Amino acid sequence: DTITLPCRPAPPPHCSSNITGLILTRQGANTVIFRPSGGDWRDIARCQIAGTVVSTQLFLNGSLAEEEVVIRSEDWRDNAKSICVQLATSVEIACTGAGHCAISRAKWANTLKQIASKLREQYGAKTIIFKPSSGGDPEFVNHSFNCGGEFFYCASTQLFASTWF
Amino acid sequence: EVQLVESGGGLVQSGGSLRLSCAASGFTFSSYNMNWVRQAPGKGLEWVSYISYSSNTIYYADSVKGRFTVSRDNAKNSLYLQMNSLRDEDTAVYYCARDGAAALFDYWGQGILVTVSSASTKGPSVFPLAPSGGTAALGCLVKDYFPEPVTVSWNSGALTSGVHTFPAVLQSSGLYSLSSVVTVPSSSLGTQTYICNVNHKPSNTKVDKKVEP
Amino acid sequence: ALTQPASVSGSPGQSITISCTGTSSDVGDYNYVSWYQQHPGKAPKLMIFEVSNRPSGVSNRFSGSKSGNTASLTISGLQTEDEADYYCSSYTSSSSLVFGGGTKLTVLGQPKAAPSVTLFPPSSEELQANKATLVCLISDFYPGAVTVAWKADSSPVKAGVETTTPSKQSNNKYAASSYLSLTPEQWKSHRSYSCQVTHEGSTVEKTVAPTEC
Ligand SMILES: *[C@@H]1O[C@H](CO)[C@@H](O)[C@H](O)[C@H]1NC(C)=O
Ligand SMILES: *[C@@H]1O[C@H](CO)[C@@H](O)[C@H](O)[C@H]1NC(C)=O
Repeated sequence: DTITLPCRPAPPPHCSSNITGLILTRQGANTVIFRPSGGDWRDIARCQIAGTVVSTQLFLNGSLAEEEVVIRSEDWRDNAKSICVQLATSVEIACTGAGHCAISRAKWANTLKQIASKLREQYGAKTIIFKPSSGGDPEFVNHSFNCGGEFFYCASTQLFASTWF
Repeated sequence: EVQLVESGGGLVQSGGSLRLSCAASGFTFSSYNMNWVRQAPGKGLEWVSYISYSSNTIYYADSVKGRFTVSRDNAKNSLYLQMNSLRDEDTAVYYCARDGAAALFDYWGQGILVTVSSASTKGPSVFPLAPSGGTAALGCLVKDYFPEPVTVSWNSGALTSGVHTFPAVLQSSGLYSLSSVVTVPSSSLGTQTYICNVNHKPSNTKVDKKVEP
Repeated sequence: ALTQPASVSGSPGQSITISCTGTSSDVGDYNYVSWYQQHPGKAPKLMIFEVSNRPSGVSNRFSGSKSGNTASLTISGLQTEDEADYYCSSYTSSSSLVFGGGTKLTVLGQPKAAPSVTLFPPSSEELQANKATLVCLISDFYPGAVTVAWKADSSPVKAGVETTTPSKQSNNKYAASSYLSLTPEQWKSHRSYSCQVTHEGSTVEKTVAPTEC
């Protein structure tokens, strides 16, 4: 059982990647809502967990954490400062070239769970919600990524939409 | 186990430069943001500065702004605060705190003392405080000495009961002043001579002041 | 920005609450509210964070609450170890970490005692040296928390005042000192000077007149 992300145009099979990290923004009950960050390229460049590929929202082929997920922020109390999320196990996404890329559902849910755990240990014992992007430009509203000099765009909704206690 | 151990501190002169150091252990120093706090002797906590893990987000207090500068080195797991053009108003115990996000501050370092004074060394100037339930109170004011400590006895130690030596206040000039009172029989004033012995080792000084009604 | 009561007292076994008040800035903007305990000469220790949460290891006797503009730290079954200073901290409207004024918790294991006050005028020696110092000495007060004011005839005296923090005596009571530094001219000008010490709401007031030698 898997999650099928649309991607326009069709990413070749050879661009199949490993997801290693994320960037998130914190929105303005014990419910804190996070979105895939729609900030400029500066935040991504300065997360330094981005790694190798030129991607938005997700980081591919990048460096993994040592043991557990580690999250970083330049000010947890300033909503305007992004949170860089670094995983320990990568999430393989295999593109078929039919215009969509596949992710394991169980795998992504466990990833989200661990991220939420680390987020709780930062903001407190609240409810971690993940919602889709906030809009802005088509650049950062979608999971963008560069492969072999081509900049593909994928939809992130199915990844960024769950609730955890 | 999380451990923050601070180094530096001591005497500085009005306008000098001091760099406080804080070594961290027991956690990924490179992941957490950090803070400097300070507390004036007999006053409360005042947040001094904030430094991000990336050292790209630095924040200062209105007072120390322009004069203090925070930094960190992740290679050594170290935080640093550079204090320049130090005022006497910046004399305090400085603490190294770890940012706890919603917890604000969670772990503190032991703290280190920084005393900004311009005084050098001067001997105590001793004055008598003469008296005027059938008891008298007669004292000695020790004024304008640096550095600490001074010690105060009465009649070379004979008079122990009734003595009260107050601690000192550091005036707004880097010089210390304290008092020592003793409560005696009102009848003894015309008989028992009272001398206060003020010893100040820094200046290799000892003064025996005679106090008369 | 955050105001706390200077001092709170209670007996062993009782409960006590410490307040931390503000307005649209700190306690009225976000749930970032922490309570730190500080023992003499030690570092602050996080007792409560996020209004109510308690770090593991801390006794369940500490609790916290918030009521809009008033955070509150409750302690049940007081013991000696509780006797210390307490600070509230919060995050201001404009991203500024702000601490409370600090509040001394005393575990009442002795009866409360009014301060004893002794007020000495400038000595002829000091006057001849072209200086004047009024020495106010307070002692044998418990809890160890006072406030000193100075008056000339009736008008309050702004500058020239240097006061110590209470220091514990050998008898478990506290003492402290105030010094008013004047010129001989202004000393002789006014008709009276008053040192007023406020403790537990009450006030003692001693007077010296330049007329008397
Ligand atoms: C992801 O990482 C694993 C482990 O190194 C590797 O075997 C796999 O081929 C990688 N997949 C991609 C698409 O990079
Ligand atoms: C991620 O690594 C895999 C395996 O080396 C590679 O096939 C893929 O192209 C990488 N992703 C890029 C370059 O976007």
